[PDB]
Amino acid sequence: QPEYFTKYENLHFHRDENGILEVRMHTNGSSLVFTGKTHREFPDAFYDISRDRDNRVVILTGSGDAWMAEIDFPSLGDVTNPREWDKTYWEGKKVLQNLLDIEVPVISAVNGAALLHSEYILTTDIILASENTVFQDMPHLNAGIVPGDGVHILWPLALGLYRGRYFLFTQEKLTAQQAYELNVVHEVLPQSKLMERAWEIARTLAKQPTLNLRYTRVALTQRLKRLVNEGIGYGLALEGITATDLRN
Amino acid sequence: QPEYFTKYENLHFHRDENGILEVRMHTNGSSLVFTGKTHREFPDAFYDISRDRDNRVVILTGSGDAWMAEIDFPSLGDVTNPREWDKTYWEGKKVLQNLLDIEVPVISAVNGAALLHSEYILTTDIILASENTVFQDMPHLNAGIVPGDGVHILWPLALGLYRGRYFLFTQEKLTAQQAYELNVVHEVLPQSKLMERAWEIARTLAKQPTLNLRYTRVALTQRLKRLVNEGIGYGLALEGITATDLRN
Amino acid sequence: NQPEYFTKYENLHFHRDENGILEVRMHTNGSSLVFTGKTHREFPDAFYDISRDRDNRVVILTGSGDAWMAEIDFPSLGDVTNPREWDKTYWEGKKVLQNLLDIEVPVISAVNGAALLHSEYILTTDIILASENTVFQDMPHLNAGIVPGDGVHILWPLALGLYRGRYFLFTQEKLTAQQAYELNVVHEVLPQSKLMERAWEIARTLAKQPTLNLRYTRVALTQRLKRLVNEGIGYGLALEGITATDLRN
Amino acid sequence: QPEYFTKYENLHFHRDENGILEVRMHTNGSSLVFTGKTHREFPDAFYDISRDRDNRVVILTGSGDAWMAEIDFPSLGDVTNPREWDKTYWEGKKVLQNLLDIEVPVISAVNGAALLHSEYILTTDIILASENTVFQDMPHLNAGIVPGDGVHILWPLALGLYRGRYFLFTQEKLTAQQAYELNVVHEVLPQSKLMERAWEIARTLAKQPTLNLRYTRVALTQRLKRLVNEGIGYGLALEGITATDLRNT
Amino acid sequence: QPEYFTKYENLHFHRDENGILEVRMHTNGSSLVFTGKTHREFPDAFYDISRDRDNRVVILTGSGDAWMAEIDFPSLGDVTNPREWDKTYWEGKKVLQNLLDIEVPVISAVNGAALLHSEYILTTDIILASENTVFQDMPHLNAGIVPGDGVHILWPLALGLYRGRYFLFTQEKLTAQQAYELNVVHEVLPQSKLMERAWEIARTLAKQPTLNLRYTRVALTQRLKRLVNEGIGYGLALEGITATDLRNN
Amino acid sequence: QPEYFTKYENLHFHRDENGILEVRMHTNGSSLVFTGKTHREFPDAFYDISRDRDNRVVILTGSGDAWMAEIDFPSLGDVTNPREWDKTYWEGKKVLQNLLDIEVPVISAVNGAALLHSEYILTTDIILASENTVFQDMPHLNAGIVPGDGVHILWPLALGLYRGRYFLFTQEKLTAQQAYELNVVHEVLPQSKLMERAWEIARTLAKQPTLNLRYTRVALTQRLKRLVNEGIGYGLALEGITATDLRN
Repeated sequence: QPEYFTKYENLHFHRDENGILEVRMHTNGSSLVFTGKTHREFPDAFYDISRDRDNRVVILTGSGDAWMAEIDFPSLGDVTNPREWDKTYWEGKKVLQNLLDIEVPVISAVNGAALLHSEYILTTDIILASENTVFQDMPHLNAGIVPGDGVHILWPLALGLYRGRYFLFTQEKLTAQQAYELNVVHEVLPQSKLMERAWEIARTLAKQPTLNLRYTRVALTQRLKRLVNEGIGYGLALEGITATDLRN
Repeated sequence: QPEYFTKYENLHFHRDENGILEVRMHTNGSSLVFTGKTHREFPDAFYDISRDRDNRVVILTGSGDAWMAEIDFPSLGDVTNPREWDKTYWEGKKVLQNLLDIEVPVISAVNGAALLHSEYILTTDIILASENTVFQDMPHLNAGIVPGDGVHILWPLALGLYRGRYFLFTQEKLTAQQAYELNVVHEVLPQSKLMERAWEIARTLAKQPTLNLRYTRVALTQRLKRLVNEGIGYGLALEGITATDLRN
Repeated sequence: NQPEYFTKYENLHFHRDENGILEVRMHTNGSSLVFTGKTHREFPDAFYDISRDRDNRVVILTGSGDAWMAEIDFPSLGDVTNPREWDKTYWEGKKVLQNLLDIEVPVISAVNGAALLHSEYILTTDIILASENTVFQDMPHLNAGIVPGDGVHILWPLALGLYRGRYFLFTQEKLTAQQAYELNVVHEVLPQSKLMERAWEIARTLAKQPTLNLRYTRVALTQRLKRLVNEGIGYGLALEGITATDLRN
Repeated sequence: QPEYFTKYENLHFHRDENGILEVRMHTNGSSLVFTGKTHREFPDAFYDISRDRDNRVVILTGSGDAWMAEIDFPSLGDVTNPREWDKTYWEGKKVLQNLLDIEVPVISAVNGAALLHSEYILTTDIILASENTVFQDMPHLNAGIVPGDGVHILWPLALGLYRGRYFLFTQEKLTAQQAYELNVVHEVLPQSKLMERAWEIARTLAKQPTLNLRYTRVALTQRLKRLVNEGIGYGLALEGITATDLRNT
Repeated sequence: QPEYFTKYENLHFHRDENGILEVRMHTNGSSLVFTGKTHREFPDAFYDISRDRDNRVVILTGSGDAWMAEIDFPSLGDVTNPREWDKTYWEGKKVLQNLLDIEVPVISAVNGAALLHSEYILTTDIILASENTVFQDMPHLNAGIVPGDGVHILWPLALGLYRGRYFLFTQEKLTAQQAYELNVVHEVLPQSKLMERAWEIARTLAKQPTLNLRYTRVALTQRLKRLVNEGIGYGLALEGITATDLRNN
Repeated sequence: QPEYFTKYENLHFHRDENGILEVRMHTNGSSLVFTGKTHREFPDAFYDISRDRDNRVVILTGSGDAWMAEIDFPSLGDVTNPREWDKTYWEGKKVLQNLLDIEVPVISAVNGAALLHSEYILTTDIILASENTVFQDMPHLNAGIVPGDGVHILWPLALGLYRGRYFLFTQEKLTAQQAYELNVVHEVLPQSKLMERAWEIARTLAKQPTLNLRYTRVALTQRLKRLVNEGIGYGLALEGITATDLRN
């Protein structure tokens, strides 16, 4: 297996003979605790995934009963210092750019609560969720800083520019069933069946010729990439200013 | 209180100690009758609201049991003369530019029928409607002129580019419940409870730091502003030509 | 008393009333359309001809029999694996959507049954009515192993959003008429026997508008749509062409 | 030879064995007098050129000592009537769309004064001008109507958004030499040598593979097409309102 | 005289019977010293100009021997506090939006050094400069903050995306003659002849019908407005972060 | 020094105490011969430069008397096979994205002929050229494939959409003085003075605060990045089809 499969302490990699790669986020085998380390390393991981032509379909998932519900806030660095925030800003632009530049279909298997960094899910092509899943933008309006890391672009795409703004301004929580009705989640599965269904869909896709998988992903992500590129830097800059203001 | 609070005969202003500003449209205390005067003055009122940093959350509403269901068509001026339409054209560009440029969250409390100028509602972040509310683009195809004052952009944004065109071309009426299922309306309230709920949401928002309220509004309106800019002048110029054509 | 182009296209029947309402019906020898290289080449010219004729005041686009478009003659498209032949399909694929969008009056789709290919045509139109037997799918691309790059890649994610739209295309999902109605793609669901009369009823109400209002309302309501199609159509069809070449491998 | 070679009373066509097509605008073999007829027909001619895959390089030129310096104003129809202007508007959008959608390199051989419709030249890839050539947007501000037919987009694209606005607002005239210094004209030739040089450049281009000629044209016009599409309708609608306003005062 | 003509202590207004309005920036009769006050008031002045339909052509100029060469930096407020910078940010978006939304042709008469806020000039249609004029983006790299107030968009639009970046990054100074060769300045005049020439060009323009003046300005600013919209907020936010960072220099 | 300084056999790196990084392209110490290897590795090198916050100003240059005048065309692989061209396509997208995402000012010191890959230069902020320099798009029309690797966007951006198309379609050569008059080259220097002047400009820049350097680069590249994104993939796909056609 490629060297990058063991380069990331918070990502487990497993790939089959069909080139189906499962990337699973974890903290010591448990549900991911998001950290400054993952904020820095995940952009490199997604770049590494995107470079490797042997990846023909990607499944992105978490561990345990949450997709991402925990954060080690201090580990992010002093966000109120613009010279530190700049690292977050640069990494925040790269993570979405590098995710979107994965050049094959990407299946999200959302294995439970997704209360931060749900923008990752909203780069993917097929979204499956376990019945216990809840979606929220929790951290931004908790901290008093702009939801400017891509949720501001992708949630109003997903829900429209009316419900999307309501969702973000009120920190609305959506159940898996609500997100399914809203066309964000495409299938709701029992916890015990989610991963098998992800792999089933992946095996069906993997029967396609490789260039077809790659160029269908390209065709279907052009508009998405343009919309992310329009707003991501500005959102993260605004967010930085609001983080600085926490010292006032 | 600022001078502009008493500058507009068709707008009542009330602001609390948290910077929550309720702007209520009225004609001598009744539901608004839209006029050439409001078409001319509203862009200035929205500019004034946007300039005043003491406004931290804005609630925009009407009076009585309709949000806007009446128009004084002669008071608009001779729309069939391009020299008079040009006033309407310039003001139609400015009203939406200035309304979008309010730099804090805007809550619509839609207190009944919104049969004209519903595009104002479609600039706002949180949309609440009383159970008696109905939405329609009434006047344009009644008059034989283009629905080109922003409804052509914002209704297809709200409903998508399929149902939105059907809605405009057939002058479809949507109930509050239909609009809620279409994600345009976020909460449906009894008439007697609507304003209380608007203020409840506003007070929660107002606990955010001021720069976060402002910059979250900025981040969440970038794409919306671009889309309105793209089409508003062209729509109003085409509408003017069809107004001239009423002479033929 | 009728334009020459009304009888120029062996796969399109034309009928226009005194109000300028033109019904354009796709067919193969009076049956449901079998899409061919011929229709791929000719339909862009037909749509241009429709758009040029100012006597068209509202257009109804429909199929024949119990399917809107559910059949294709693959060989008749030409040797798609040769880029010199695909380039014909490419140029015609750009023109067909540009020309269809540039029809300058409201267009009503009366979807009279299965739409399993070329549903992007429907997704240029303003009012979408479907008979209750209608199903929507992007059938042929992932069956052949080539990119869904002829406009479905732009318009289905526009219609369903960029999440369900991608699921729909990558899994070749089938949507029923009720599903599409709940998804805001179909605006009315009708029994088969009532579909065309409803299309004509809506058209007659529209045709009471002044002519410039019909034209300029269509223009105002299609600006953003035209920009979105122009952004992605050539790129999708070029990528599709490369996957067609790759079929030789 | 294709039928369309003899379809246009104001365009002479000839094509060599290399697929190099020269399209020459004329009025009875003399310099073109622009008319309502050319405004209506030129969009169809440019479409016809673009459809024909045997065209591998195009040279667009005029006749005699002017590229286009005359117009028959009455023949344009009653521009002050929005129902008549709408024809000009629709044709004004189509002519640039269809000209840009010629899918091979286009060489302008500007054979003298270009005082109206110079936007056609600003769709082309290689611009050659005779020493006698002058460029101007003459007619719009002489008539009191908006320069909204594409010159408002393409002249500021050619001269930048500063000199381009100065040029339009003041009806500036540029000699061939000035236009060369401004990078609009690429070579200035003696009158008697212009056409030979156009053909020389065309023959060098024609040695390229056909798909390379077509796809290089596509790659090099994507941005240009987006910019034209952004402003052409709006410009023409504003121009129409100013034409209506000529009935006022 | 409208009330707004005497509302702004740093702008003198004079309008003739043809609706030609000259707006002259000054500080108590001398060349303008830019302040927090002008930063806050100028967006309202430009809005007021744009609202008043009696303005048919506008001439924007400075006083004395400089267009704008001085700034009272302390009067800008504590730029290092994001709560204070936010006023500058909001006003910095409004000033260019409101200036571009003047709906008639705008002539710049650049009467000498333009070392700050030259982006105002780069919204205008016709740029005239006295022989003594120099252009520079002086203050941003002298302070150590981003040139994010519109110069980052408009200088690369004027000079192109290569020379425009060199000009900003190296704080290049351009003479009037250099700017003329670069197509930014359209006419270079002796100091004593500058204003007469601005008025001559304005009187010629004022002979046009009013709607033509307005809609030609609209047609010629659509792309310009989109480009400024794209980048102005982001530039000013970035500039704000670097202003906060001045505490750490 | 960072590990990446010695990771690229065709790039020499030197960085001073002010964070001025000189990146010099070479083949065994001589002028660069462009290869499939550099096509693959340069995107990673430019990513590595962009990630390293100790880089405060970058100077990009070549070796010897040419910036890039030679290409090992066969080392690019079988460009006529779409499965091999896809590597070139993916890498062609990444190299410009990654070069543009260098987040500090980039000075080109063009040390001679730039007959291929001159689009790299057209991402940079300050362009200095030795007097022997000539610019041309040599390889595309020599091979009969589309100039679709970014030159199709950036040369018309530099020279305008008229001269730019002339330049590409006729394989025009521009000398350093011609490029200077066309505003592409900003200073023309004798060969022996070129690098000293690059470093002089760099040292003046490096006195700025770091965030100002970074965010001035960001502000000045937003439009440029959007224009590259618009057309880079389409150009490389069209180029690929023309490469396949070389078999016909």
